[PDB]
Amino acid sequence: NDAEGVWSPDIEQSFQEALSIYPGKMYGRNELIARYIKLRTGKTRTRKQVSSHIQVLAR
Repeated sequence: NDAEGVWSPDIEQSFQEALSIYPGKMYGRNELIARYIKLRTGKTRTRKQVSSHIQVLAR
């Protein structure tokens, strides 16, 4: 292969810009789940209760 040439300075600069633009994680997910529950049931559950519930169900 190469690595030095595969990731040349111009490519590496574009790569870092794309890494800062496109995240690895879905931001605002717990708020979206809390909103969906509210619209569907009419009941209020917070982003924090949603986050805590995801952790309990994953363990």
